[PDB]
Amino acid sequence: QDRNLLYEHAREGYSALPLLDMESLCAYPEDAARALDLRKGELRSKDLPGIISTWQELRQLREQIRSLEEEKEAVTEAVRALVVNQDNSQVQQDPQYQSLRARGREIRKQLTLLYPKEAQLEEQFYLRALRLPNQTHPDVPVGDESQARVLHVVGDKPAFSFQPRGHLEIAEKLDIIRQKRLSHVSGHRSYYLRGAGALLQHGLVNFTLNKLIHRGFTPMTVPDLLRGVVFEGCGMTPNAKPSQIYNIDPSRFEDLNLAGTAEVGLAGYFMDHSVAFRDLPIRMVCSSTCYRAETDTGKEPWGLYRVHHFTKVEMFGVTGPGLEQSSELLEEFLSLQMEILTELGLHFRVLDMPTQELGLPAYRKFDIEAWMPGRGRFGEVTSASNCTDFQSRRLHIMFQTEAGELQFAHTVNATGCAVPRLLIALLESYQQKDGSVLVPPALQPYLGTDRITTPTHVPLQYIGPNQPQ
Amino acid sequence: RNLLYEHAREGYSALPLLDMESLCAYPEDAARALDLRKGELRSKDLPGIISTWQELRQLREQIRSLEEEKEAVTEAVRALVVNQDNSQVQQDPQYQSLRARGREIRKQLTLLYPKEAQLEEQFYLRALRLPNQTHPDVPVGDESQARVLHVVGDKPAFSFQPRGHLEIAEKLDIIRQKRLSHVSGHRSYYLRGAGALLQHGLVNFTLNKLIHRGFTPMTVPDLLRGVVFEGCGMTPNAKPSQIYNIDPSRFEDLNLAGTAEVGLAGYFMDHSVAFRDLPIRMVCSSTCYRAETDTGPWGLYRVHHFTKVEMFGVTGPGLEQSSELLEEFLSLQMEILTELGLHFRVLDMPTQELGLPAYRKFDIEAWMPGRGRFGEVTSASNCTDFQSRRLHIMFQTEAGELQFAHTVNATGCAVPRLLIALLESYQQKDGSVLVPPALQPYLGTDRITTPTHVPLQYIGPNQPQ
Ligand SMILES: Nc1ncnc2c1ncn2[C@@H]1O[C@H](COP(=O)(O)OC(=O)[C@@H](N)CO)[C@@H](O)[C@H]1O
Ligand SMILES: Nc1ncnc2c1ncn2[C@@H]1O[C@H](COP(=O)(O)OC(=O)[C@@H](N)CO)[C@@H](O)[C@H]1O
Repeated sequence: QDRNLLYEHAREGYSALPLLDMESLCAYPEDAARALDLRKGELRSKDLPGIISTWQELRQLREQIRSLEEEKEAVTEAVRALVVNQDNSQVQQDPQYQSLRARGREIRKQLTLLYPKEAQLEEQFYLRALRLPNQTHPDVPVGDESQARVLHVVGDKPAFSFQPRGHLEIAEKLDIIRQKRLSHVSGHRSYYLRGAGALLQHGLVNFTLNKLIHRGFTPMTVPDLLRGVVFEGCGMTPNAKPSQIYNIDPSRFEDLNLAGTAEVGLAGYFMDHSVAFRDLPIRMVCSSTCYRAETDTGKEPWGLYRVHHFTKVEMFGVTGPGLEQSSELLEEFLSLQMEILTELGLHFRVLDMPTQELGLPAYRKFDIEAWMPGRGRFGEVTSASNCTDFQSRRLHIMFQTEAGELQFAHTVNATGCAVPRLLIALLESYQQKDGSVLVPPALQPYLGTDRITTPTHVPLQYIGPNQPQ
Repeated sequence: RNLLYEHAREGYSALPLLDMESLCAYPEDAARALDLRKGELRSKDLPGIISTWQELRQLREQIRSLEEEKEAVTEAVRALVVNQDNSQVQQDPQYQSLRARGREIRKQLTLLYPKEAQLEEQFYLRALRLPNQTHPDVPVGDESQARVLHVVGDKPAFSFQPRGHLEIAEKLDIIRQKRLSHVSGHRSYYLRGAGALLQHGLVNFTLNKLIHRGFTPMTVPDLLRGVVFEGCGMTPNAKPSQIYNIDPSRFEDLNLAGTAEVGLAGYFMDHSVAFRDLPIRMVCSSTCYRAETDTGPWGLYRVHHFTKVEMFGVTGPGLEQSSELLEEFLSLQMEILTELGLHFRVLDMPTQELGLPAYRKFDIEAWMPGRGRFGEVTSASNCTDFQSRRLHIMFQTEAGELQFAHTVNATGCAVPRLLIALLESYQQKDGSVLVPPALQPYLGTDRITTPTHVPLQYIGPNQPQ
């Protein structure tokens, strides 16, 4: 179905309709069309005129409706004013019986038709307008992913005296990651972390949480299962065709979906509420389990590069009246990501993402790719996006001055630490010839050792039927 | 259909190996034990189950005899042809007699094979619904018959009427549940500030303690196939299931676990561990999801999502080992709750409250002043070989033979109700909440007070103004 969750949500009266800045769009349609085309998303410049026109038609329809409503209360007076005036038996057939009372039922007849038309026009507008992307920062590089601009390169490739191995091989030998023999247990791409592997995840998560909490971020825990409206509000797609979002059985539980990032739950917390101006900027940090269907995306059958479940610590910000505040907060979040990766001793590159890779909600987006020796490639480990007022206008995330005046806040989100790919980068960058893996000083307090070595336990032995004999 | 049987039908694993010889040997003891649990099956069902099993063994013997006779016939034919050395052997009365019996045998087998598959399924579909054995000392009866084994601490004294955790938390803005119906649904919540620090602290305090006591930390998938749940003694298909399943029309056989116990069992499934490593002690922190359709609207006592650190064990050749491990897990739970400064009581759960997989089950209830009663905060169960026989969780003996291991599970710390007990036990008259020394390193304070931020204000259309 093409039913928009934000619109349906509003239709039921659960929240108000999203408040889009049509004044700006109608004032500068040419600029909007050009930026729209450069994103190469669903909607293109050819679609804009129709969207603007539907909005304009709706505005006039509402003007016509109001006009007819006011006129009805004017005709109701042509009768009310005549209940104690010549109301013997004259009014029942006076010259003002027809033409001044028959035009009262004609108005009712019209309004009964216009109200439904208004609803139809309104849905027509939102179904399309809500698929329009956010504006684009003037400095965003134009083009596909390959056009990303390298802003910083930190460190250099680790040098080995042997061919670096992949993280899965390294981990299986140390029995800290397991993916084999799980198709009928937990499915493809699923995995278990054991011993030092689990300690590595706990260490990464706690190192990151500790750092951010110490830096003034408010810790939060959010629901993992959320209604589709929240995803739509964030600029995600609960159900495009192959959808990245897992949904709970609709025949058993109504509208429940697993989030692919704590960003969803965090946005849901602020939905329909206002924060105090004095508290801006609001900085929050949240660790949660993320779920992603990963359909039609990169083929990564083995290894932790594109898994269905993983833990991620998320940074989320709600700020000021405008761009200066949100742009600065994005810069702050990025600097924190760089600090985390630098302290982990990883080689990485910071990228200014191009127009076709911003998505729908992003105005500006900075990603960081970490060098992964075994994979032999730079791989994205974090993303940071300034969504300006795209999410706030859809989910009504406001800020309030001391006086009570409400304005749309801006929202910013950024990866604090996504475990899977950091495990890849760490295991592959710190691997030793003998198969052991050195532990970065920053994580040693969590690992209780400076080197991960072969375990004492005997690895599990498969005793099932599906084996050669 | 039974997920365990289907799983085997597809050849993904062998069929569960139930201890029928023990059952058939002492059907009377099993009969009374079954009735005392007052579960699905009762004494009036054992005779049928035992009969089907016997009919199945006989059918298999009959099939074996026929398959063996078929070979004997084929050999008699080969020997006849070689012995007669004639171009017209087909016309020999004996040759035709053997060939006829050969075709008859094959016909009879075409009848027995389908019957065998049928009986086998009928047996498992019913036999798999039988509970584990029951420990001799288990108290008989319903929950009211739970036996108090020990009590630790004393009820806190207040100079005022203790308030409930939600009121306390909303005032401090550390828990939110209001206006979430269309965001995350009923019985969902957010923890903020000190509230989130409390969860972080509880989880880390428990994880650190257990890791330092020798438990191997683990991370498990949260989405698993139905077979693993069934193997643990849970019910993904009991119509009103407490297990959330991913939309079947989009993704096949994927379910959210209500405890890391499921994933941990899935790890050992179809594998064998070395005897020298027993007992295997693992600890795992995971997000748990429970539909709680049966019953429950406000408060954290019964929610749909929560974080829980789980203890899981795989041990020795028999009962002595699994029993001692359960005791070990219980003692650890008591240490954790005592160090958090909570008042609690240990219970030996009764026959009707063991469920299907448990042989022995100890629960701990913590005093919750605001609630005005004790509430279960942990459970610990010895499942002996109930899960292992269903998921083939083995161990290799000294001699080098495979035997079914025993599994044990226990709550390390379940956050929701611990928050209730902590908030309600340490609340102060002015609304602040004192922090237990053990949790102070994680909270950075000895007292949780009113937050600095201005609480969020609802600005939606559904309000008077
Ligand atoms: N299938 C998968 N397997 C392994 N790692 C994956 C993954 N999908 C995403 N990630 C990791 O999570 C980080 C997040 O995602 P993005 O989805 O880019 O950001 C957001 O979610 C924003 N809320 C900021 O974090 C990525 O940069 C990547 O390292
Ligand atoms: N809906 C809910 N809301 C809040 N807390 C809940 C809950 N369902 C269960 N719990 C908490 O998690 C612990 C777990 O469960 P049980 O299901 O008893 O055990 C097992 O799972 C075994 N694997 C041992 O932990 C319980 O003792 C209880 O404190």
